[PDB]
Amino acid sequence: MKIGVFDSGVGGFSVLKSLLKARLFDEIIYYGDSARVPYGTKDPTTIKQFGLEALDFFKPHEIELLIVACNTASALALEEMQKYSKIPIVGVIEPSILAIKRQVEDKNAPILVLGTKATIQSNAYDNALKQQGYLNISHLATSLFVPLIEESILEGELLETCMHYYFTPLEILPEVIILGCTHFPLIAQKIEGYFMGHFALPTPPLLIHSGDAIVEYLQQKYALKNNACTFPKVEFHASGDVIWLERQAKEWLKL
Amino acid sequence: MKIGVFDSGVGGFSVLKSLLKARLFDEIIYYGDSARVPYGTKDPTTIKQFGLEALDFFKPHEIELLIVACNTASALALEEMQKYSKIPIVGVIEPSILAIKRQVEDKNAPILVLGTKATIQSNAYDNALKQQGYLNISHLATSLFVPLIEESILEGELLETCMHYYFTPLEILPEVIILGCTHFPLIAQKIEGYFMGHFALPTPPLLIHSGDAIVEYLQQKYALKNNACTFPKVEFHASGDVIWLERQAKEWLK
Ligand SMILES: OC1CN(C2=Nc3ccccc3C(c3ccccc3)=N[C@@H]2c2cccs2)C1
Ligand SMILES: N[C@H](CCC(=O)O)C(=O)O
Ligand SMILES: N[C@H](CCC(=O)O)C(=O)O
Repeated sequence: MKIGVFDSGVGGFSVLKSLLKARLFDEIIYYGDSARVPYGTKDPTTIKQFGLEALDFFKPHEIELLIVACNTASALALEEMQKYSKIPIVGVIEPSILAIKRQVEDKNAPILVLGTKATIQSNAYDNALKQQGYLNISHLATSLFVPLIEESILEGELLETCMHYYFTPLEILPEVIILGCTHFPLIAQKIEGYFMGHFALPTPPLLIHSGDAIVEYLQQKYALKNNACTFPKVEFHASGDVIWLERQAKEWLKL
Repeated sequence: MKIGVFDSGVGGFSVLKSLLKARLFDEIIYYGDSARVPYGTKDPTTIKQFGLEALDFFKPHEIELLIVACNTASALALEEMQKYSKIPIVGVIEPSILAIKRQVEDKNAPILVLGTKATIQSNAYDNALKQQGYLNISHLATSLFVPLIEESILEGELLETCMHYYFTPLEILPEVIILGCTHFPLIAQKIEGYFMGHFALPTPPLLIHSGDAIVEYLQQKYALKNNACTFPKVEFHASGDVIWLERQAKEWLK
């Protein structure tokens, strides 16, 4: 099975890491729009067009399924992309809602959604959660986490201060935190550590990882493919420098 | 005179602000490539291609001069753009060198260049300064200042921590700091304050503002008096949502 994975840049590698572990797909065509990243700071019209242009990229590749690894593109462009695609397109938002339903029994559990400005502005998560009966949802655009993570600021005073900046105004302590952005898994332990330290919690809030949630969805849509692939072929493509993009895979994938 | 101003996004508004104050031009066409910003985190070939495409944008506008307000495009793309342009293109690097020549008599004065990653890696400032005999040049890509400033984080603990992050390893106290990025004028006083606080200075280092340096250059080159329109015709264009761009202009120009 040959698939595509689309992201604004290298963030999509956090989804790719999950995909690789699932051993579902024999061939993966990765495309990161690294000339135009970030998407999260930009507007619905721009991101929609970016999503359609991604469809054009994948045409000659004869993929069977397209994964939109980007939470921003999932929130803003997925519906438009599905309108103009014959293949299934799967984004990272809906599978996370499904993961919530499996992991969060109490409809009143406080859930906090973290994402880019565009993702949070869309209310994609809030709407889908409300539709599933969840009553206690907060959201926060933790925009600066993205550039910090791009700069490998994954610990230390600057990361702590940035987390404190965004989290300090929170009205409700979350029991569940959705990592609604490709980059956030890289600081998941730090986020857990923030809440435990600041609120004297012996264990952290439950974190939802977009890559693991999409994998859980795919593992049952393509059940015949579980553990099918001994070692996948992966092609790396970028609109920016493709060596720059591929170079980052080692870190993100823990190669 | 009708001119164009090119930037990656809204940062160019710090140059536009200088330009408007100087009353040099009757008409200004501003274009911010806000669908693709930042340029600073990307590679030379991509940035060069961005610069070439910006020329296409201005073609129907029949401008007489193109200003490249972006320090990143100036450092990486200016030479390529000039190669494909029939009109003069002026960037923000060379005018700042000329300002330093005027203002910094001591060739061994410690100069610190701040810029995006791409700008700093290009060594465009270092090379130009060495060419003019300056011997004591330091450089620092203060990359995260850009997103902080985009988010209007112009004060407080986050900014202070970020400045500390970049400035603490410095072994030479600068006499001159080049604000080698469109965004940096918006934290100029905070940068001044950091060095005075942390290095125990009665006076801050001299800060070189790219917008002010290009104004000085343009007046001399075109023999301009500060007597064009107080309120010129200004058009705003963007590759992203132009309403979003203009909304920000209102904040940066104030
Ligand atoms: O190296 C680091 C520097 N950097 C970024 N800086 C800029 C520069 C101009 C406009 C936007 C951004 C944002 C951003 C701005 C405001 C709020 C949130 C983000 N993130 C990019 C990014 C580049 C790649 C991913 S994010 C990455
Ligand atoms: N891939 C984006 C993060 C980087 C960007 O803003 O493009 C997301 O998951 O929201
Ligand atoms: N205009 C850019 C800053 C924003 C960007 O990285 O594109 C510069 O002056 O370097």
